[PDB]
Amino acid sequence: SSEERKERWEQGQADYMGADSFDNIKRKLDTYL
Amino acid sequence: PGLEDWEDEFDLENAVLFEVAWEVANKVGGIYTVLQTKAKVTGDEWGDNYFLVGPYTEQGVRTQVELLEAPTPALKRTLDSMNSKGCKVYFGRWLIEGGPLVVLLDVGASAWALERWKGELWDTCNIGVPWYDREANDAVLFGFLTTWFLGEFLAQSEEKPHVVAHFHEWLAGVGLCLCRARRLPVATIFTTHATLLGRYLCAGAVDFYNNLENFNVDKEAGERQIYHRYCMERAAAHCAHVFTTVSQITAIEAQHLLKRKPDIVTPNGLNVKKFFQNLHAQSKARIQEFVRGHFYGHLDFNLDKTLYFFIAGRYEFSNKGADVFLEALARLNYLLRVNGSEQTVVAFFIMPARTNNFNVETLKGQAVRKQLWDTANTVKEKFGRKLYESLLVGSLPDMNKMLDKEDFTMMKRAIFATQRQSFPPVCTHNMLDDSSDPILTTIRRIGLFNSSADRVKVIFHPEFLSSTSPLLPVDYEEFVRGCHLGVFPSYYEPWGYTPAECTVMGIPSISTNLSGFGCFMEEHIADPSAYGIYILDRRFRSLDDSCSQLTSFLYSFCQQSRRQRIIQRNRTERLSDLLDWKYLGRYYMSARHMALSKAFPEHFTYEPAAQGYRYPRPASV
Repeated sequence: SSEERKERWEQGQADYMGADSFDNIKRKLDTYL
Repeated sequence: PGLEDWEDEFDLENAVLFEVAWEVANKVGGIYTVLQTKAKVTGDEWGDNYFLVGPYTEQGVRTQVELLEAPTPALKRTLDSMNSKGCKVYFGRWLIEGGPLVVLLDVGASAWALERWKGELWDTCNIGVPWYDREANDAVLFGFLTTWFLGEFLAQSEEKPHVVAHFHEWLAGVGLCLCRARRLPVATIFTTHATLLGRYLCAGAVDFYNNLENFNVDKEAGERQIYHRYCMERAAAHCAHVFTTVSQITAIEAQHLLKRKPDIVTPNGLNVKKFFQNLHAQSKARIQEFVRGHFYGHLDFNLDKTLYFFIAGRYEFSNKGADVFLEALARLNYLLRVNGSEQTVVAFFIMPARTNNFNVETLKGQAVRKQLWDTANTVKEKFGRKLYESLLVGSLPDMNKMLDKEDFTMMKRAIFATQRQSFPPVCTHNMLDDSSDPILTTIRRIGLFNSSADRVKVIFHPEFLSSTSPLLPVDYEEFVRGCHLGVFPSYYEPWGYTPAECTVMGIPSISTNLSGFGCFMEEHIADPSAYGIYILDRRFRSLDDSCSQLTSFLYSFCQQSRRQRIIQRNRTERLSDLLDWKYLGRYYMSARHMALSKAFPEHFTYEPAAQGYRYPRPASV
């Protein structure tokens, strides 16, 4: 997880249906907004 | 109404506008022209506090940017700093109408930071670009460089000005997200000129707009290996004080794909000074000479009753609606034949395609028209000299003796050149793949072979119009001005640049409510068809029913009198002011004011468009 998630992103499609979905991205972005 | 007086109550407070786009000083799309033509009004509103942030490219600086020294000590200091910190940042003046200052960031020069930046990106947005995506990695580099420049420009500025950063695609969206993550004081606009998913979803899916809510955007981007690009665009839209689209159709797509309704729509304006009836007459004469050459041996239709329709732009068969236009042209051919009309419709398809060369019949027909024109001119000058000589001696010409043996030899040679049995070619070029060409395939499927019975002739010109061209020595603008009706029944068109330019050139055009320009005109003109603007309904009609409506539009245009067509062209000429940045810069101004107020509510307060740019029923209809 975390770093392994980053490596999965780099190699190919991440878990866009799961953890790497845009829900987690939107949360980690809303923290900045 | 002017642009300087729009929202004049707003005081920018010596704010500085950084407009960030991958297309700044490098033409890689249509947004390059948007930025180029908008730079004039943006610099009028911001003076030299306006910076276009682009990627450095050797061609762009060679051709378009005069490298300069930063006018202010803050800019010079930040440039020197980040140039000493392993980046290669150029400053210059973009040699365009506005003369805007450009900060160009060599993304390649700073690729060393990629891994620490993209990892850093993953530490702030959970977005990780795959290595193989050159454009996504370049976007990450450009965004990190832009956020670096903004941070080091605010840091290295004693006054600490109010910075409005306006990013223009997902390529600048990374820098937008980093501006929000670092929390540095930047009022951020995100304009999306086309949703990234929209392209794939329109091209692949049978129906895309009516299924917008029924799309799993994460999954849909996932199957197409562009999940990171989609996430960058959606984070830019999410991490933006103001979110903007160039169109209301793009606004709908962004609502259902980027999960944010644009705070405002900023239609692509145009520098209308760059671009009607006498000029149209000359261009129509030139098109008529081309048609005379192309249909040599087959000029059995009245050319004064001939209408010139055209569809131009990129050769995207379904997105540009060339399929719908061809279906409607077949149906209109049937309508004009069964109704026994003497009207002829030559529909031009100016859609570039891989072509080997001009078709032999096309170039030969142009040569035949040139020969007949020269023969007629020579015989006409001989006849005119003889007639003037005869009238000078008080003698009435004896027409039998007027033409000599050499005149008859020249004219018989011309007539011999005229004979042809093959029908005029549908295409003016040699297609590398005639069998696989969608336009030619559709034309041969629907039965438009430029036969004498066909009231609709089709001329596919699979190449851009150029003056240097031998076949048509006319550039695109002049040819278009010579046409009667632009037809752009686009399915996917975030903004209609071709229909917008057609309208600015004063040519009645058919667009769609699926196109940004079509939606913009439909919402700015009470009766668009009165103004030469036919809005085909492609959202709420099937492709077959949209073809029927397009046939109705084409037929009603054909059934107008020359007086009605002139009135309609006068109205479309009037429409040009809607598409000027002098009006459409209002929306960019209001977006920037909105972003300033959102990011700095203490310093700026925004007071919420088309006033003075509404076109009700023409008084004369």
